[PDB]
Amino acid sequence: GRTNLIVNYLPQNMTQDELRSLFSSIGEVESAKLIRDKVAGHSLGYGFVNYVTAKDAERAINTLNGLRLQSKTIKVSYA
Repeated sequence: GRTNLIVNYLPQNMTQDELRSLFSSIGEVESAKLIRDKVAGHSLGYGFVNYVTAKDAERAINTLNGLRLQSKTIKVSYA
């Protein structure tokens, strides 16, 4: 049933389109949002990805959790 993911510990320089792309490699992404701070607009290094199907969301966690991007290991879990 769950399709909404939170993705933590993204590199500071990863763009919202790159976040979208990484997750679209697994299946159809309904939406992808990179959270930025409202004062200076810098990435806060986390985002939300919502899949069209629950099966794809589960596949995303299984595939992408723990992926090392630049200096850090990302976490992918249910929102």
